[PDB]
Amino acid sequence: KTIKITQTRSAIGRLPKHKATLLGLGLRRIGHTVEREDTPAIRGMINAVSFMVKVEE
Amino acid sequence: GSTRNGRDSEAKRLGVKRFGGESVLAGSIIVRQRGTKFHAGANVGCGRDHTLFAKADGKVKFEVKGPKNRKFISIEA
RNA sequence: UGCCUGGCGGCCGUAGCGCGGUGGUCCCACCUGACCCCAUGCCGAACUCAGAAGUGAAACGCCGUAGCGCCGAUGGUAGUGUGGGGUCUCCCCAUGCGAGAGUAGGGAACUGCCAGGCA
RNA sequence: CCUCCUAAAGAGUAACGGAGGAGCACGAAGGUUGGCUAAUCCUGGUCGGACAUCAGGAGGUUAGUGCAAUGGCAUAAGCCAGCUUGACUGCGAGCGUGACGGCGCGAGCAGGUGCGAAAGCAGGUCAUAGUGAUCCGGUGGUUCUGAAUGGAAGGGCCAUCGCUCAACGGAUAAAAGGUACUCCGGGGAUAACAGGCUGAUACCGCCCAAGAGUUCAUAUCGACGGCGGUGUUUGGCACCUCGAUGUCGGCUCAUCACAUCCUGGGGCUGAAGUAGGUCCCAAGGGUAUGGCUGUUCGCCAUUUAAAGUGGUACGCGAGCUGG
RNA sequence: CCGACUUACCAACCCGAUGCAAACUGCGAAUACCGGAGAAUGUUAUCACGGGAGACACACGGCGGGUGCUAACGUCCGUCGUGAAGAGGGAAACAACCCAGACCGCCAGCUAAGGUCCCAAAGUCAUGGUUAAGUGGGAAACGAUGUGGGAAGGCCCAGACAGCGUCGAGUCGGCCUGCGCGGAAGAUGUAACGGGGCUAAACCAUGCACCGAAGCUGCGGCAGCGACGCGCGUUGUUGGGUAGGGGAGCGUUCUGUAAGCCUG
RNA sequence: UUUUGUAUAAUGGGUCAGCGACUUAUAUUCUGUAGCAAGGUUAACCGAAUAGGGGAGCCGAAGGGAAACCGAGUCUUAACU
Ligand SMILES: C=C[C@]1(C)C[C@@H](OC(=O)CS[C@H]2C[C@H]3CC[C@@H](C2)N3C)[C@]2(C)[C@H](C)CC[C@]3(CCC(=O)[C@H]32)[C@@H](C)[C@@H]1O
Ligand SMILES: [K+]
Ligand SMILES: [K+]
Ligand SMILES: [K+]
Ligand SMILES: [K+]
Ligand SMILES: [K+]
Ligand SMILES: [K+]
Ligand SMILES: [K+]
Ligand SMILES: [K+]
Ligand SMILES: [K+]
Ligand SMILES: [K+]
Ligand SMILES: [K+]
Ligand SMILES: [K+]
Ligand SMILES: [K+]
Ligand SMILES: [K+]
Ligand SMILES: [K+]
Ligand SMILES: [K+]
Ligand SMILES: [K+]
Ligand SMILES: [K+]
Ligand SMILES: [K+]
Ligand SMILES: [K+]
Ligand SMILES: [K+]
Ligand SMILES: [K+]
Ligand SMILES: [K+]
Ligand SMILES: [Mg+2]
Ligand SMILES: [Mg+2]
Ligand SMILES: [Mg+2]
Ligand SMILES: [Mg+2]
Ligand SMILES: [Mg+2]
Ligand SMILES: [Mg+2]
Ligand SMILES: [Mg+2]
Ligand SMILES: [Mg+2]
Ligand SMILES: [Mg+2]
Ligand SMILES: [Mg+2]
Ligand SMILES: [Mg+2]
Ligand SMILES: [Mg+2]
Ligand SMILES: [Mg+2]
Ligand SMILES: [Mg+2]
Ligand SMILES: [Mg+2]
Ligand SMILES: [Mg+2]
Ligand SMILES: [Mg+2]
Ligand SMILES: [Mg+2]
Ligand SMILES: [Mg+2]
Ligand SMILES: [Mg+2]
Ligand SMILES: [Mg+2]
Ligand SMILES: [Mg+2]
Ligand SMILES: [Mg+2]
Ligand SMILES: [Mg+2]
Ligand SMILES: [Mg+2]
Ligand SMILES: [Mg+2]
Ligand SMILES: [Mg+2]
Ligand SMILES: [Mg+2]
Ligand SMILES: [Mg+2]
Ligand SMILES: [Mg+2]
Ligand SMILES: [Mg+2]
Ligand SMILES: [Mg+2]
Ligand SMILES: [Mg+2]
Ligand SMILES: [Mg+2]
Ligand SMILES: [Mg+2]
Ligand SMILES: [Mg+2]
Ligand SMILES: [Mg+2]
Ligand SMILES: [Mg+2]
Ligand SMILES: [Mg+2]
Ligand SMILES: [Mg+2]
Ligand SMILES: [Mg+2]
Ligand SMILES: [Mg+2]
Ligand SMILES: [Mg+2]
Ligand SMILES: [Mg+2]
Ligand SMILES: [Mg+2]
Ligand SMILES: [Mg+2]
Ligand SMILES: [Mg+2]
Ligand SMILES: [Mg+2]
Ligand SMILES: [Mg+2]
Ligand SMILES: [Mg+2]
Ligand SMILES: [Mg+2]
Ligand SMILES: [Mg+2]
Ligand SMILES: [Mg+2]
Ligand SMILES: [Mg+2]
Ligand SMILES: [Mg+2]
Ligand SMILES: [Mg+2]
Ligand SMILES: [Mg+2]
Ligand SMILES: [Mg+2]
Ligand SMILES: [Mg+2]
Ligand SMILES: [Mg+2]
Ligand SMILES: [Mg+2]
Repeated sequence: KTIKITQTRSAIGRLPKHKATLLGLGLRRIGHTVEREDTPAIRGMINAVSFMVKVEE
Repeated sequence: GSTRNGRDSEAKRLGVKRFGGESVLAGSIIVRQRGTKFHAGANVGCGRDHTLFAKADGKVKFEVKGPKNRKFISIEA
């Protein structure tokens, strides 16, 4: 299974760790949708920045 | 007016240098301490300032042991 | 194979105390003496040696017993990472983590190697 | 320089933050072997008492540690004794900690040593303070160098000595003040004025009601305490201005606020009247002259219905004065 | 020489209860940090060495603190964010707050924070409540039959409660809670919603629309970096910037090329 | 311009025109580029000679050690695992 992840809020003013997570997901801007493998590692990244991404699953 | 305080010594950078499961070379300092907060276990020496150091290459292992439940550091070689 | 005893470990209080038993064949202990070996800042008390008449009195081991020590959920509470909010000296909400204390309760350790006594 | 806390459970972390220590000591107080175990109290006991030493028990480190604090410490690192010099020389895998100079920890190797029957342990001390770079020079060792050559001098190398260089990374071997006679470069990085932020303080309200008030808390007053408001004194801060924001007081001219001095309206009164007290409403207008002093203020004299309190760059020097 | 009753009595230890601590800890998180392993993703984001710097006045905001009065747009640390060096939208206006990172063009579209009665773009939107104070749109202890909601009582047609046995229906005051009220005085001028105005155009709850940025998308264009192919195409991605580093150019005077070339 | 921060009521400029501030020499290091390459290059000077001559020198191909000295080693140490 793959999950679609869309960035919904700006990275401006976010914690360095949250910016590192968006980079880890490969999200580049607001509205950018990426397709990633549904793994616990990817899900933990989503969880860490869940306030600024939406998962279509 | 004036105060009788205003002194402190340099911080000594004590504490754990190599944590559990870390691979060390022989001679590597594992902990700097005042007295034996940690005790030397297997393949660990205790220096004159109570520095625990590896006497063998291997992995750091912290263990609670003995009738006083004291913390020992060993090297699993 | 069981029971007892000694030695050496694991473990480090669910394992320690107390309190009530209980054991001398063997083992252990006290014990018996000391020109000796060795010993006492004095003393054979200890340490040490030569012993085996006596006693389990003490100690020691074993057994029983919650008055303690100890262990200890569940639930709740406190705190707190992230995001958000308020009346912002302090709090609250979403989500994740979640004590300490206390409560119910547990609890009179368990276990390896070797040696010896007995059955 | 050391220890603790601040320091946000790795390290580190500031303040003229909160507390203390060091500038050594020790040939044993170091090494090792063997041994040992504390404070404190109870009971009994010549002198002997609260406390000496002795005996037993309780207790279990609440002691001890050469010296601060912290962390350690019973296998003691604490206490005693024997023998001793490892408080060794050359090195050093590896690691810690520093911007660096440095500082620290270190098994193991070589030589030679001590203690132990032996395993072993010992390169100072329970650990963390007890310190000073370089230059210059001194002393001992070492033919490394040796200005024609042999020497020597001097230099090097190894060991070691000389700093409260304490402003302790140490300008010089060697150093105090005055300036209102002043001067330059700069700063609103930084004070004095005014503004600002703040409101401890100040001033003004209010809450509670001990009590005073013959009796009676609340006419009037309001102990112990509590909560605000103003920007309003004394301050705090250092944000604006140092390529200039003229300053106390007076004079002239003001203007606003109302927490009202007078006059106006009113409630309560411990308001008979007169005249007060207190609170509420009210900002229309009004609201002394002199003596002294630079004064503002104040005191004093004598007025007045009253001689209000504040804000306005402590209103007003491109309006005056200049005490 | 002693003793014995005795206390407004003051009382250690011990025992049981109750709190408090930056320099207390028989406990102890979250986080953070160190190490190991594994994916995905990321323009190597890492480390070393070398050329060139600049900088060593920071500010505010959040969180944890010292100091100060849990005063200051105060001061001193830690840590994150933004400003610095960052435009755009919101907060009336407002470096540092909220949203969001401006390569260029567009008289397209969707959104963010924040908004939708008029100024002024969009709901005089829907449903259910609350408030009557212009509360909203400044202020505490404390005061009060304001008013809404909830749970539970006392007493009551064996006549309660109030007024005068009578009288025929409820009454009484604590509790918890929502929203209001007083407390509430300042200086040029309303002047404490930005204004108008508002009884919703306030507040609470729910829902769906829409507006809204230089964010995102669309269309056209330019450039950097990197791939994958053959300096070209295709494709990914990037292009806010002070100090400052790196790269590439324009133009000016003069020398050669030039006794050439242009020019009465 | 200076700053944490300036519409700032901080600084500077009345305006225009012209002039007005990272240079030059030598040394040294790094980068680029060109020549030659275990070599490279000459200085003064000679030469009318941008030529040619001039290799005095300089840098490099070896280091270690204070040095004597040894040398792909050397120093350290009596000697190095
Ligand atoms: C020269 C400055 C003056 C005229 C006066 C000044 O007062 C002082 O500075 C007191 S020191 C005194 C000033 C003059 C000049 C020398 C001597 C010393 N004296 C005659 C004074 C009152 C303040 C204290 C400082 C700020 C000032 C502006 C506003 C103000 O009140 C002034 C400055 C900016 C002003 O230009
Ligand atoms: K280490
Ligand atoms: K000794
Ligand atoms: K040796
Ligand atoms: K100094
Ligand atoms: K002088
Ligand atoms: K008041
Ligand atoms: K009265
Ligand atoms: K000034
Ligand atoms: K006035
Ligand atoms: K009156
Ligand atoms: K008036
Ligand atoms: K002034
Ligand atoms: K004057
Ligand atoms: K003026
Ligand atoms: K004049
Ligand atoms: K901060
Ligand atoms: K930024
Ligand atoms: K209003
Ligand atoms: K300035
Ligand atoms: K000025
Ligand atoms: K150069
Ligand atoms: K070159
Ligand atoms: K070598
Ligand atoms: Mg310290
Ligand atoms: Mg132990
Ligand atoms: Mg005996
Ligand atoms: Mg017995
Ligand atoms: Mg628990
Ligand atoms: Mg028992
Ligand atoms: Mg720490
Ligand atoms: Mg931390
Ligand atoms: Mg720091
Ligand atoms: Mg000793
Ligand atoms: Mg000692
Ligand atoms: Mg010591
Ligand atoms: Mg000299
Ligand atoms: Mg000679
Ligand atoms: Mg000579
Ligand atoms: Mg100094
Ligand atoms: Mg001057
Ligand atoms: Mg300033
Ligand atoms: Mg001032
Ligand atoms: Mg002031
Ligand atoms: Mg400051
Ligand atoms: Mg000013
Ligand atoms: Mg000026
Ligand atoms: Mg009034
Ligand atoms: Mg009027
Ligand atoms: Mg009139
Ligand atoms: Mg007068
Ligand atoms: Mg004035
Ligand atoms: Mg006045
Ligand atoms: Mg004049
Ligand atoms: Mg004037
Ligand atoms: Mg005068
Ligand atoms: Mg500086
Ligand atoms: Mg600084
Ligand atoms: Mg700072
Ligand atoms: Mg704070
Ligand atoms: Mg500040
Ligand atoms: Mg503050
Ligand atoms: Mg700057
Ligand atoms: Mg901006
Ligand atoms: Mg803006
Ligand atoms: Mg605007
Ligand atoms: Mg839309
Ligand atoms: Mg409209
Ligand atoms: Mg409607
Ligand atoms: Mg209002
Ligand atoms: Mg109110
Ligand atoms: Mg007015
Ligand atoms: Mg747009
Ligand atoms: Mg864009
Ligand atoms: Mg951009
Ligand atoms: Mg750019
Ligand atoms: Mg020409
Ligand atoms: Mg300034
Ligand atoms: Mg501005
Ligand atoms: Mg200004
Ligand atoms: Mg100006
Ligand atoms: Mg102006
Ligand atoms: Mg200036
Ligand atoms: Mg000017
Ligand atoms: Mg050489």
